[PDB]
Amino acid sequence: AVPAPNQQPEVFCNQIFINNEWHDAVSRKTFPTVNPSTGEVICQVAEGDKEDVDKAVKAARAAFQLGSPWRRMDASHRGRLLNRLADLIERDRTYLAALETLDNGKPYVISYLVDLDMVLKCLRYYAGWADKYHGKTIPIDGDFFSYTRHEPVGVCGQIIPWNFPLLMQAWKLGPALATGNVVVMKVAEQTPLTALYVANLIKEAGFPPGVVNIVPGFGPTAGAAIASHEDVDKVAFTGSTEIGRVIQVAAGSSNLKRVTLELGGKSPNIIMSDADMDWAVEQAHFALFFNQGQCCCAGSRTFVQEDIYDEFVERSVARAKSRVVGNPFDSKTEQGPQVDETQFKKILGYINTGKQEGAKLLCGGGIAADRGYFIQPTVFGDVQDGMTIAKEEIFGPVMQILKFKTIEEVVGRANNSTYGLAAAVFTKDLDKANYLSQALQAGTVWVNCYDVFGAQSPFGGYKMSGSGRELGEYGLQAYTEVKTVTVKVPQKNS
Amino acid sequence: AVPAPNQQPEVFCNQIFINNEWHDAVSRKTFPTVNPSTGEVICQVAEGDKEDVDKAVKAARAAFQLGSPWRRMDASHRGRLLNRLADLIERDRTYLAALETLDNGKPYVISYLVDLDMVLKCLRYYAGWADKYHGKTIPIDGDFFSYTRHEPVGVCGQIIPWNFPLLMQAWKLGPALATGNVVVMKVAEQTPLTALYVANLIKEAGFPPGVVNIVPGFGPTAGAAIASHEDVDKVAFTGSTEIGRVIQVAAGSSNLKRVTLELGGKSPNIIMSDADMDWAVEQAHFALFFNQGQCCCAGSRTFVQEDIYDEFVERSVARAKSRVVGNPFDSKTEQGPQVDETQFKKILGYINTGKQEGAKLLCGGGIAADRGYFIQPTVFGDVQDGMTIAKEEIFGPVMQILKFKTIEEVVGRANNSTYGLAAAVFTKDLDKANYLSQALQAGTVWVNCYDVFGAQSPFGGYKMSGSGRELGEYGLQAYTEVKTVTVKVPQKNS
Amino acid sequence: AVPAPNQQPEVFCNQIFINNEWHDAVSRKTFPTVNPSTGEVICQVAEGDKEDVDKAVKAARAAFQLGSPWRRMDASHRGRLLNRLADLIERDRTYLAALETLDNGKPYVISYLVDLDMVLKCLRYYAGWADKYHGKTIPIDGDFFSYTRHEPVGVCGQIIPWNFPLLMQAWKLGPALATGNVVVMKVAEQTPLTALYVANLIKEAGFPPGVVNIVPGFGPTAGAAIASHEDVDKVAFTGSTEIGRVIQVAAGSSNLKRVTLELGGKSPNIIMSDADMDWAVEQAHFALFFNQGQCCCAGSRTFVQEDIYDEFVERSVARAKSRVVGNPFDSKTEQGPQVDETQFKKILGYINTGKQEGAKLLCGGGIAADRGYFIQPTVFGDVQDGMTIAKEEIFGPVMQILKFKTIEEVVGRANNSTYGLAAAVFTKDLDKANYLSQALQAGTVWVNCYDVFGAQSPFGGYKMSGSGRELGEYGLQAYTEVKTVTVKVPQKNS
Amino acid sequence: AVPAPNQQPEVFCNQIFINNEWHDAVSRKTFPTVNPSTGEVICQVAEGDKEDVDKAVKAARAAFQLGSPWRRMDASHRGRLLNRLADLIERDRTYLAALETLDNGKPYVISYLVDLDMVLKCLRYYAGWADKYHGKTIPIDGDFFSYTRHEPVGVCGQIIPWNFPLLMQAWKLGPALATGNVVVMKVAEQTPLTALYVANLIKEAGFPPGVVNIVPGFGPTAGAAIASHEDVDKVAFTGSTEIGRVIQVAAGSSNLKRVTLELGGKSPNIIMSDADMDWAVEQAHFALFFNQGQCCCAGSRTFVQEDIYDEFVERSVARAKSRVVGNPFDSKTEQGPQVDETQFKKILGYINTGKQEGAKLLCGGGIAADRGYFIQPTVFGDVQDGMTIAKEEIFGPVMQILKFKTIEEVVGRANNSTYGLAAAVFTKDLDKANYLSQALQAGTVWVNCYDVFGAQSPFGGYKMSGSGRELGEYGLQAYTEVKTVTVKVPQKNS
Ligand SMILES: NC(=O)C1=CN([C@@H]2O[C@H](COP(=O)(O)OP(=O)(O)OC[C@H]3O[C@@H](n4cnc5c(N)ncnc54)[C@H](O)[C@@H]3O)[C@@H](O)[C@H]2O)C=CC1
Ligand SMILES: [Mg+2]
Ligand SMILES: [Mg+2]
Ligand SMILES: [Mg+2]
Ligand SMILES: [Mg+2]
Ligand code: NA
Ligand code: NA
Ligand code: NA
Ligand code: NA
Repeated sequence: AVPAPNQQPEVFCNQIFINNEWHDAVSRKTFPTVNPSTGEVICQVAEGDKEDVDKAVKAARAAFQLGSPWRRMDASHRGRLLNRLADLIERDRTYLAALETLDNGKPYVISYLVDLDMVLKCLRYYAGWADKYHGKTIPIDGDFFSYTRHEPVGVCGQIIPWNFPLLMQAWKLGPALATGNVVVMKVAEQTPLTALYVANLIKEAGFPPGVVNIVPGFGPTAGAAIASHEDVDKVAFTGSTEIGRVIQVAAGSSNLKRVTLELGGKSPNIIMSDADMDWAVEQAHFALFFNQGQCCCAGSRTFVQEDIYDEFVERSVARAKSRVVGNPFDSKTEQGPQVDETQFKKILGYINTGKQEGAKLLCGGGIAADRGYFIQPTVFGDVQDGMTIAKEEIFGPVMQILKFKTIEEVVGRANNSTYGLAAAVFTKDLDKANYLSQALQAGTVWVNCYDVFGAQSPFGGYKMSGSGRELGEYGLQAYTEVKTVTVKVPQKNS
Repeated sequence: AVPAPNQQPEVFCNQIFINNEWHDAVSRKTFPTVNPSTGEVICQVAEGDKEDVDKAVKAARAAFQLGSPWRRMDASHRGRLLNRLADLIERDRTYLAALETLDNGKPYVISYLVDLDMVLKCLRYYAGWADKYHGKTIPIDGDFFSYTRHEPVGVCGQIIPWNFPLLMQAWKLGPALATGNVVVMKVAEQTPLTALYVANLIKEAGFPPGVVNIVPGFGPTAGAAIASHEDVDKVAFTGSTEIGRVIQVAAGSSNLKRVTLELGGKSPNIIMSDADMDWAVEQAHFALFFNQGQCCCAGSRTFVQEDIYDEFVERSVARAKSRVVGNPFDSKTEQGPQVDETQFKKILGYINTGKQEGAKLLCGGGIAADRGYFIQPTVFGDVQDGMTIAKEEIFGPVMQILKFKTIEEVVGRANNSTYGLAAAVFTKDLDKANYLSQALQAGTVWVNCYDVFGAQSPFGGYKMSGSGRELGEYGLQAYTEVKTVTVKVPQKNS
Repeated sequence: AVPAPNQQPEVFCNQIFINNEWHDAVSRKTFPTVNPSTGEVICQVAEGDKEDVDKAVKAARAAFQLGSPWRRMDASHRGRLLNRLADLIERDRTYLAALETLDNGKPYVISYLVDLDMVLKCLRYYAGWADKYHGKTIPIDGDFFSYTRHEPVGVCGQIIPWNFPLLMQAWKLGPALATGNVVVMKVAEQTPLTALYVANLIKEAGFPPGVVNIVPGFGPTAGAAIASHEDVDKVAFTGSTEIGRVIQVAAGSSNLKRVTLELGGKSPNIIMSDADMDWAVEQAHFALFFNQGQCCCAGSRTFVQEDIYDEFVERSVARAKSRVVGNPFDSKTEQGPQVDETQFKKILGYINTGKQEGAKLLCGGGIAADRGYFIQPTVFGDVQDGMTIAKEEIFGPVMQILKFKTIEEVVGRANNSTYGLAAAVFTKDLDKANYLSQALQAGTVWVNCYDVFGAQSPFGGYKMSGSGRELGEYGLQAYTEVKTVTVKVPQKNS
Repeated sequence: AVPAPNQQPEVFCNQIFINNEWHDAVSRKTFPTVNPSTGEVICQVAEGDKEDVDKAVKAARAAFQLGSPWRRMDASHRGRLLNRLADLIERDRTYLAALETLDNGKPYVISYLVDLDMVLKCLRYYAGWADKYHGKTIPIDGDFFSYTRHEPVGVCGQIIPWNFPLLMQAWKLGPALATGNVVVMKVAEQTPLTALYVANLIKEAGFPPGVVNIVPGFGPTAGAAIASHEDVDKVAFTGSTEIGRVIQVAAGSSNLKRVTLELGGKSPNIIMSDADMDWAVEQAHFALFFNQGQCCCAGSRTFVQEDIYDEFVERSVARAKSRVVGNPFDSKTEQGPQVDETQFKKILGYINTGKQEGAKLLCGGGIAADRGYFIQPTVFGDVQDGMTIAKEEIFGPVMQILKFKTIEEVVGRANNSTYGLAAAVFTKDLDKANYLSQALQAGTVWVNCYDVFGAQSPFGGYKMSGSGRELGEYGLQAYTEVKTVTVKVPQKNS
């Protein structure tokens, strides 16, 4: 029961947000944001650069000064504001979902029912954390009273991707604001619209000036300025593994700012012989094709047991063929276009590489429409570990199906990767599910399900998939600076 | 690697332990402790009563006074002391195990490899908690600094049973001492020897006088004196449901002392049709016959699915018949005698009741030896829920086997009880295990195993099986008195 | 900033609330609720009894059944509902404040600014806890996977007093609902109106029927029925020490339900010679006279160091004489009438007692008005520890000022009591504050302030002032039933 | 009481420790370790390089493989091993202390009473944590069972300094092993002896081969090899800010391994006018001169209020002049030599800079002996914020005394630094203590004391003094990898 969308929502925000005010780039330059479904320019957006980031960092630092409104505000009140923001986002839920679909390309139905719902749930979850992340009173040796204060890390720089514009912003702002930090956010050049509007709601909610500053623009410019800035205390990044390296190096070369990364992946989805066929097939399909295949934890390595391989592949091909591709604003559309031309060509390149390396193309493999960046749901069979499409993150509607024999075998092959963001296991057997979930080297292991996110459960990667965790209580750790206070007392007693 | 047992160890301790000194009862009266395997008197033991308890409490209260050695002692040092106690208990391991078997009746091998090992692991586990149960610093509203202090509850009265003399003593002392409390322990009249010897080790370990006081005696006298004492801050009890009511009533009638109970049970052991036959049989046998069936969490209700009922019963009867009953000091003995004549007659009474109520006697059902309190491994088939032997805790080697058809059926029948201490589920199916583990109303739900205790995991019951939890981190809660300190500050900041 | 009150608010709810519906007592009996300011009957209210309690318990038990809307509901949604209730209460804030003052007698300004504000903050705080009270995954020994489930305790019976009707209801519902429990609340016969209206808001908020049931009536009847009920899993009570004993005894004599108590006190307020005089005097006054002296943690023992005694007393007498007593609906009124005739007589009795035992009457000591139950702000000087007015809780506007010399002395005198709910220390010295905060045996120790309650900070008493803690994270413990699930795994690995 | 030391202890270990075996450098090269008291070479030590590091990493990785003795070992047993290692270090306490003094230069009395005691306390503290760092069971939305596994981060590369050879090793091993990780440690070229002997004790303790690997050698070679290694999962470093940057960049350039740093500092020690003169002076002296001034948290900026400045300086000078310098093995020696020639010259250079920039030399300022690296206790008065000695970490016996007027002023001046390791406040006033401890931007704030370390309390720096925290429960975070397991269930219930 989704409300009828406005297939052409008006844009009210397209500038740089600093101190609750809208500013044009110091250079007065602007960059175009394109609708991936048409290829046409939606509107111009202020191209923030280093000079702009410097204005944002100063605003943030000022808002973080001891004695300031944001610093003196009750922890509970910080929770009140987060809930207020969530309320305002829900009020403009219909509009934001449409604007999200317009700039990202994802189906409006999914934007409304999934993205916006998770955004609301994330902000409201962390709202409750605002006055509960307690410090500790420590029974240290000697005549002393020792305790820890959980203080805000400070000026936090947050660089987010384009796959989940609104959700990524919520995942970042939620924990940062709940812990009393200030933010300088750098949204993706491909999807800056929705984030900018939320900035308007952040002001409306009552958040003090400088607490949240958003600087739209390119990565090598605005993004790098934040990562290398001398007054940024912490940086959180979500994107490619390549840029993650640049971020951590920039942090080490600058002021040694704290860093947390959420990189890509090549998550394995293991389907045992005793799995519920119909369920496993549908979930495997969702596991990879969700959000145009543009998901960090996408099940891009579908391992299927030999005895059920053939039937599984058959059912998967059928499901992939019936997957409706088209205008994201039409309720029947299951898959919209890719985010941009760059990703569009990169995905086609991977498909071409899959053909060249001996992967058996089962369906799709080409452009789905003349206008826009639409790609057909592609499925590759008989994929081998050594193949490129089996190692590199495609980030598109390209499924890889591999065959295995033993449970010991699949573990080693699944773990044979530089990534380790997520993993899945489909089976009815207790011991098998427990053996695999423990053995698999991944941040999140789903059993008989996939892409099950909850603001209560932490999400992060192993190995080169990133470091640190987001969501849940763990999501507060990276946004907290621990201070130990040890006081001399006349005589310590238990 | 079980050392040769001294089949008649020397008794060095048989008096009341107060202020690290041995005292006779104020009345000079004594009571005999009997060897269950022979029925002969081992030795006399001081019969502590109210006046003796009053002395112990005063000693405890004094050792708990602010500024005393026990109160000023560093938390970490409290851990060192618990570790020292452990080492001393291990030094005299062989002796303790033998003395345990002599007074209790349980097999020497079991006392050594099971009971004493667990005792060591319990004290060592809690030793590590001594300086880790932190308080909190709370981000309260307004210009204040609020924090909590986790202080000792105070004088702790601990009344334990006879089924696991040494282990029950450790389960109580470990958390109590780790949190800096003082103890006035009332051991079972049937098995006071081993506990009294440990008191010697406690003194040798370096623990300040008054910190741990042991008063051997009867329940209506010494036990009630503790539960009704006006200066006892908290009381922990383990035994029958009947006395548990008396304890709670006494606490409410006296000074409203904090209370935690670990009562009996009629724990169900559910064997699904897809379970590992051999494993389930051996575990179900162990689940009920362990420690002469004198276990609080004994699986006295063995639910078996109809499709595998016949075979399971057959195998169970065979195992029950092969269970070696005899002298506990003999390496071949698997089942020793019952703790005493009262229990001996009570068990036989239940067996006679099982026969009169229509339960099918498959094997055993009578006295296993002329001398001592030995009973044959009895197994009843086609047991119905309404049967006495299916509702009341027998606490003996009397197995009950019930048949069921559906999973929804077994859950309802398993939960239909005033008890809820523990339960078990044997199956290879993931969903079945998860369904039953969540639906069963019990403190502990074992999956494909039984009687799996770990100092790391909490143990306690639902409904009338008790309140509160022992073992694990949870075991510290009842021994902690929380104090909030809210201080006015010049200006509160995050 | 306080909206003009409706001095004669309309009563819309006066029956028994069960399954989201209003019912008359099965006996059809009703009892009058009196306005303490005029002594006139406000209206009649359904007199609930045992049969009515049975109906409520059955409704709550049904709503708690596995698979019910309340049990299946997402933890996050539980928080959503609590947040909704809070919003509804704030909407009807002006109304509830007036109704609270009408039935209780406390100043309308206080009802609006303090009571209702604290109610909103309590419900909102606990709303955030709904999906954050995590269980644990334990690294148990052997090849096992052990974890704990934090399940609801079940059918919770809550008996609240009359000194803070709305607030006491929130302190009870907040933690109970946040943890998924069901409630059968028995409000005070003197102040049932506000709680009943809130029940209307509970239904409006969307809470499933049976989740919260309110039964207005007397103690020996309705209250006892809850405490003795065989199907009530836990009971929380707040009131007199005498009734607290009856409650714990009833629990032990019935089904061994879990019990937490919040009783009275004789809280000591220590004023050191180096304290801020003007601040200590005003705070010492507030500490005692707040809410007509009807506060559990009222500073009924004001200890003042000799060197500043005379000046402190002189200023305290002046402040007490300037305390405006009168119509609680008038903005100038500081002190309204006592809750009822019974309390009125009880306080007058204590005042006479103080005069008879040698306490020096410095001001007041008699009836403040002809109509209603108004008593003059009374101050006793040169009070000694042995005097009855120094040991027993008066619960009225009667201040006791005692003199002391050293800090070691005052600690001993302040701790020499069967009560230990709260205490305070007024001093500028760091060491003195830490020495006293540690030494005082009280649940809450305020430093340079008093009556500072925060939903984030736990509240409860030591000794006979109660057991267990309310508010903060600790407030969730008593409403949680811990379940351990130990699963056998193929091979356990770190 | 201190046992008579062997001024010339025998060296038993001087090679590379891998797989519990001693290996020579692959290149067969060795480096000399010098006795700072005489300048003479103690012995040659295997100069480990990249090739030796690779051998170590592979050994650790192998020992970390699923199903290995280290991975399958019960968490409780891991604590048993740490406790055992601690018992062995205590047995060889006298020897270790002597060898520590011989290689480092610190007084034997200090090494025995301070360093070794803290080492024993650190390892025993973490020993208790081994089986207590629980994961969580999360009440996520929908029909799912979500929980987190707290697994070991993996192969941990640890690089430690020379100021506290044994203690630094303990601070690293304790948390790493308690959580089940494997270590590749690179000790300081200046102090490799004691660490290597401990490795021998690690083997004797029963630790599996490959669990702990120690590779002695230089920084740019062995240290850089660990930081840039492709198979090292996490790196912990303690040393200069300069190398900290190198380590962070090396980690980002390689496999994006998790990084935590503990760098230098310019810790401010604020003495208010109301402080206890005698105590403040003695503590300020200790704050800076401890361990030859070679302490990361050394109070290198002594802020003293003008009203007491003159008297404070006078007393400090007298104390510095009386500080006995000489043979570290002599019981009367308070200050030994500096670690090496490099530091010796560096400190002498800073002293020269202090004179050049206008700082008032009050005492010392030159070489204290003809043989060895001894420096006279130097004190500079009237130091200004802009002076080099007031900004850069000297790491020697050079004290800086600065004068201030107001508390607001000292807060700003104290926080005006790129460092933020620790700070201290000396005052008798409660408000000032709380105001400053909250305002000071430092990882550890001491009140009326200094250098109070406790294994229970976290230690780490703000800003450029490092990231993350060591000691206490927080010290376990960096050595844990969080995995979320979300299982689909039939029907979720609270
Ligand atoms: N983990 C994830 O969910 C995401 C993964 N990716 C992966 O990365 C591939 C390429 O897509 P991109 O848009 O280029 O991802 P990216 O990691 O390069 O860019 C993402 C964010 O980082 C910013 N950025 C770019 N260069 C930067 C720099 N030098 N310093 C600081 N920030 C910088 C971008 O402007 C955007 O805000 C995708 O095909 C997919 O494989 C992309 C987005 C998200
Ligand atoms: Mg890029
Ligand atoms: Mg009995
Ligand atoms: Mg009454
Ligand atoms: Mg260097
Ligand atoms: Na776009
Ligand atoms: Na006996
Ligand atoms: Na009334
Ligand atoms: Na050296």
